Amino acid sequence: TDSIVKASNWRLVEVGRVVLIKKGQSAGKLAAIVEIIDQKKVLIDGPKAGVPRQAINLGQVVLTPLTFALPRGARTATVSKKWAAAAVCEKWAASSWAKKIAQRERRAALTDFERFQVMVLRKQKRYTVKKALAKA
Amino acid sequence: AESHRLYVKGKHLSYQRSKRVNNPNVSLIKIEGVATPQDAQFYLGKRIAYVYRASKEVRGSKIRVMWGKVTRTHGNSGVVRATFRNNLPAKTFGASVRIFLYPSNI
Amino acid sequence: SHRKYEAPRHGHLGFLPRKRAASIRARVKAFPKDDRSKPVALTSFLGYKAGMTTIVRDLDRPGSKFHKREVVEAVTVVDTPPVVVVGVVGYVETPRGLRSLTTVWAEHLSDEVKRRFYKNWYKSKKKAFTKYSAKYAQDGAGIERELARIKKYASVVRVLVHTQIRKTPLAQKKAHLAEIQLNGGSISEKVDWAREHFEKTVAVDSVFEQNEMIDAIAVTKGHGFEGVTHRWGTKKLPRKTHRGLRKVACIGAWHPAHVMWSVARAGQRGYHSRTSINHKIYRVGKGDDE
Amino acid sequence: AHFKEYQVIGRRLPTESVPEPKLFRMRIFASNEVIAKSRYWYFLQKLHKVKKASGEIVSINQINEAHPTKVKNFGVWVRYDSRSGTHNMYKEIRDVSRVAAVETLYQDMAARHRARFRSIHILKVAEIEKTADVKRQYVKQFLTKDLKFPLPHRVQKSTKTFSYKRPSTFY
Amino acid sequence: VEPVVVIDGKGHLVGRLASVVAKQLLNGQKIVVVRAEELNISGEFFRNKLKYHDFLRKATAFNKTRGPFHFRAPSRIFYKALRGMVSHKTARGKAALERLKVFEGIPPPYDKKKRVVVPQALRVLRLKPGRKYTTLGKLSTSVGWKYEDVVAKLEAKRKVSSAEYYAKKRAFTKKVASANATAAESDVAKQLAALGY
Amino acid sequence: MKYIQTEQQIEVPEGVTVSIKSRIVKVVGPRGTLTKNLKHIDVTFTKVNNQLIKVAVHNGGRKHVAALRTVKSLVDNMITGVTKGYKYKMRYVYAHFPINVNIVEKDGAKFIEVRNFLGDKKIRNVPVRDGVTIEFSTNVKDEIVLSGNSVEDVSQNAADLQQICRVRNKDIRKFLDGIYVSHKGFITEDL
RNA sequence: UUUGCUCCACACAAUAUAGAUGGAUACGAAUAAGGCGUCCUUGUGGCGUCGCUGAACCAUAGCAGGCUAGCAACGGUGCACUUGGCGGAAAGGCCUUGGGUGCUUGCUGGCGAAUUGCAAUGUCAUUUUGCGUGGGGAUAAAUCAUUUGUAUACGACUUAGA
RNA sequence: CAGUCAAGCGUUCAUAGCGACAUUGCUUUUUGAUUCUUCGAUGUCGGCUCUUCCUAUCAUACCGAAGCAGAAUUCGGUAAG
RNA sequence: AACUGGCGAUGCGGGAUGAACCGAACGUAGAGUUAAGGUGCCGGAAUACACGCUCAUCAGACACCACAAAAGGUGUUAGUU
Repeated sequence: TDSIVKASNWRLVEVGRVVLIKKGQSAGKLAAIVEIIDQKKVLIDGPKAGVPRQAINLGQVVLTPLTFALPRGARTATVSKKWAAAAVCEKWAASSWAKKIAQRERRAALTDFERFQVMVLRKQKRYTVKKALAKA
Repeated sequence: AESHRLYVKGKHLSYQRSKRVNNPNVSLIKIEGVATPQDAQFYLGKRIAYVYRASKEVRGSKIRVMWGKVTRTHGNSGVVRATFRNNLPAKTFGASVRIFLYPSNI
Repeated sequence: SHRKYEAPRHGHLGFLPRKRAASIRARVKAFPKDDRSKPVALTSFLGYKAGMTTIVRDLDRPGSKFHKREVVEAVTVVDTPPVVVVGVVGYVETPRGLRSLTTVWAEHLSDEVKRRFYKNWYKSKKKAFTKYSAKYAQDGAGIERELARIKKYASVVRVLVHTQIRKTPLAQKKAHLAEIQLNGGSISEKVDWAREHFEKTVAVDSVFEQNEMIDAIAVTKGHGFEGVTHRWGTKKLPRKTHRGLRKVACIGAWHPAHVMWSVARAGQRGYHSRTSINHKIYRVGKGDDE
Repeated sequence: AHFKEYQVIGRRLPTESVPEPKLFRMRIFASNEVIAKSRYWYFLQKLHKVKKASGEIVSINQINEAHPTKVKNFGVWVRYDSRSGTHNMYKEIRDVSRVAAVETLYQDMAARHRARFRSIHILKVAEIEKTADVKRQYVKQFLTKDLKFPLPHRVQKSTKTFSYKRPSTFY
Repeated sequence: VEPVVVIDGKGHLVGRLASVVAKQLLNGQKIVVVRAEELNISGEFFRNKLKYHDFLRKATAFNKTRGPFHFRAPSRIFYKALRGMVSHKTARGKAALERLKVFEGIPPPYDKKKRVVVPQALRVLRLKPGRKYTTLGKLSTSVGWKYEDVVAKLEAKRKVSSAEYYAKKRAFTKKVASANATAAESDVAKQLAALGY
Repeated sequence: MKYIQTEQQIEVPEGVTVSIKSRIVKVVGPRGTLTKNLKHIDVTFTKVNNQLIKVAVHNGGRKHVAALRTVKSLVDNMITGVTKGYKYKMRYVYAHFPINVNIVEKDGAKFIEVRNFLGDKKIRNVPVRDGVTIEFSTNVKDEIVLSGNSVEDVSQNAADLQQICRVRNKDIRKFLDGIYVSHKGFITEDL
């Protein structure tokens, strides 16, 4: 019998780990971790996404599930080449995490008219779905 | 439908004060949903009304009002400074206030 | 400065205040711990202190100088006619203690127990439990509901009993009503036993037996306002003391600038609730015999 | 403020017998130019018979980090005054700039030895990017090939006083 | 700003929670706090036990019935923590304290209602991992609280009744998901997706 | 210092299988089961090759890394427990009064009873643990054996035999009487 | 002891709201871990997927929400009722099977609103009272004084007394 | 009233117990020093009586040490119940 | 005793509290900035940001100021040879 151990593998910070900048000038952009500086700071770059290469605390970004093969210490030019070929920008967009951010922003931009359009559509959808439960 | 609010929910927190001296002529007001000074700038200059009831009907109403305005922000946490036509009684610390959407800019 | 010579304090600081007890009947503050293994039984009983006498018995103490020798002992004779089980009380355990959920009473209550519900019994209409007793006398209309409310709740059950004061020579003629906790069996049997024994008397020979250490809860003999000399046992001041010698000389230092709670003061003596422990049942005697 | 690396070139005042004095230069980390020129006279008063009144500052310039986005190993040699005496230490720290390592250095010196800026002299800030020149194990551990670690027990900041579900510290 | 905010004290630090609640009560927010026994204090049990023994020492010397009243229940210890953060001797302070209720476990009016947490006061967010901490129930028992065992049985009861409701809740919600799956591919749902929903 | 990573490797024998939920380890072998609640160190467990388990501490201080080795060491003891068991043998040392040790079963609780320790009338009772078995070996007198899966219980029992037999009010350099553990080995070492 | 008292429902009510203005919207445990879905070993596993805040979710249109009229629906919601239960920690509230009764903005119409004059909270949710209204409901005690001595300075207490 | 150092004592061993030459303190249960308060007055010595507090523990609980082989001591710890 | 600044003769903000300390000296009001001091709650103001260090079975927590020392501790951290 195999020595069962709960796998418990989770989001290690490493060169090439893509992160989301949650506070600052970027505030919601992607940037690959370029080179580890310390336990709590690291060099990051977001050239395709739009983040300048900089030192930053790990508490100023949130790590993401995704990463790609990026050699340590690569400048903005090599990072953008590996970022494009990996489609890490696209994979982030297709992820559920980004869809909630996009849904959040799209809902916030809704005008008063568009909010009223939501209200009618939500009543319509509720009518059919509530009917659907009742029959089965 | 059942909701008919056009104002914002607000709390009368206290007079402007130091540790031991207070200035009743200025009231500190919390705005619901405002936690930063930047969001409080939207409400600057907006009319405020403390609405209260009295047992004696005065001019066809048992509801009396004191009016005021949001003059500036206070602190780092979205509280604002407010002055009223008559200063608030100070038994209304923690009481509810209504911040209206006028005078409007949007 | 320190007292010149040490001495123990006069009196017990755990029997405070020395005040009149709230009632003449001393209640059981703590009933025995419940054992679910043992059968249902009463844990207390009510009787009346009649007086004292003297007895002779042979001492059995293998190692004493009076071993197998006769001794004379002072004894207390407690007049104990049987108690009438009338009513039960259920107690659900809460994070605020035991709370009485309900009290279920018996079909019929005698004049003695109903006298406890009046201060002027003679000029009254004797309207006590009359409309309550209309709830009885059916199969389960309202009878069993209270019982089952106690069964599914009420982790502690205590029967209500009263003394047959009319059987004693006292002129009181008004019964003493008190709770007695059942501490045997399960909860249901406690409610069942209470139900079966409702309105019928419980004899002392079914609760306490010979050679058994029991406790007695009573209110001590009252003595009124007492000076410190006999209330607390303090030393009498010398004969030549100006303006009184049955006193405490110094009732406190300059500081704290107050009289302390611990200093002996004149006050009420006697008439206190007391729970004395470890009294041996030398004899349980019947009244229907010479 | 943010430490800036200043170059300060000064000299003793030119007299008649000695025109063109010897033009000493220092690299001193300071908040601003006023503190830069002040720190210059403090040290130049320590190494030469000259004070501010008897000399002049001929050039004050900012030195920028050559590449502010490459992380390097900085060898820092420092002397400082504790309550009892004076001690020279060699510390070292990762950074991307000379200045932010010096900002780091003053933070560490304050934290570990209670040394205020008044008490610290920065003897020499040296950069090395070649390993085996790195002596401190608290820096060597970030140089292992293929470094990767988690950030366990992630505590997420809350904007509102109340939340409606127990937090998760997963990452 | 809710009419009443009900917080469960489980896994919360007594001081920080008392600070947050006291500010809310002063600003006019009625608050009730439940699970007072599962509240936390930083420091080992011996530390916080000694501190309450130090508090127990203090009593009026000439009459102990007027001195500090050392309440042993975990709810009253939190209440003491909060009352120290309120100007309780003024009329405004009495009003703020009235707006607060503290309980051990969850009494009936609140185990059907929502419970929130205060991330500022949560132990798993505040204390550095590995740091010893004290649970309020154990501390209160040690200094003379009598109802830890009673609450545990009544909390076990409430939880097991609360487990059935959630399994019922999961039963009711899955019928929506599978019925909505058949009422899916609707133009209304597509239109809402384009409009942020 | 806050070392970024430290690891220790456990090596499980071919017949033992370790189960590790959140911080509960369940070592099962021929001699049965052994469990441990270990929720007070904040460690991690990793499976490698069905014969290797790696226990790691991330960003640990000095005290944290020290507790990592203990957690490793405890798990060998359970692995050693089911594979071999832990056997402790004591010896009753006495100058004048023989020490009378037997095993009593009151309500089937299996107490250790010691009589006549320095001729005193006080009778020492030591409850045994569940998972340790009392044995009185022949081929050598004045010796008590007890084997068990958990080293913790067998050694705590053994200490409890020592504890009740401390000599009071006397120079204990001279009055050496007692029951001292002499062997701490395995039941089936190299067998 | 000149119609007293109780429950409930209405036409009118007070020292007033420590402060309404859509909704306090229920797992538990862990946090060096969990939630949900699914598969399978007469059982504490495998495979998916979510989190990274409630910026959510319900409820949300109509004279503060009117008068009405139709449709491819057999739903949803309020109310006077009804049948079964559940809930004692402070339960005093939760689920209910049946009928009636409205509404329904799920979709489509007709009519109304205006002058509160360019804002004025522009007034929409109870405690208690009357020789109040009317549908019910079972018609007591304490205290003084007298008395007692298990009590007692006086009060207080323990008793008795048609 | 405690501590640090340890030359020495302790039979051939500093430290079981002590401990010089030095030196660091603590306390306000001594007495000085001072004159702040009180001279339109705070009743002063001692004893008696009575309560509480402190611990720098004489006794009683448990224990560590010894120049503790038993008895008796001595040193120390938690401890003012 | 010296020089100066103060209190006496002086409120006000701060040091909880206080003649003298810090800030600032005062007609009656209004608005805006500040000083010293602060910003978890009492209490106005960041449960802010950043790096470390510390776990105390008497932690520490802000000048005057309401005290602590010598001597020690593979407790922990950094540094020197």
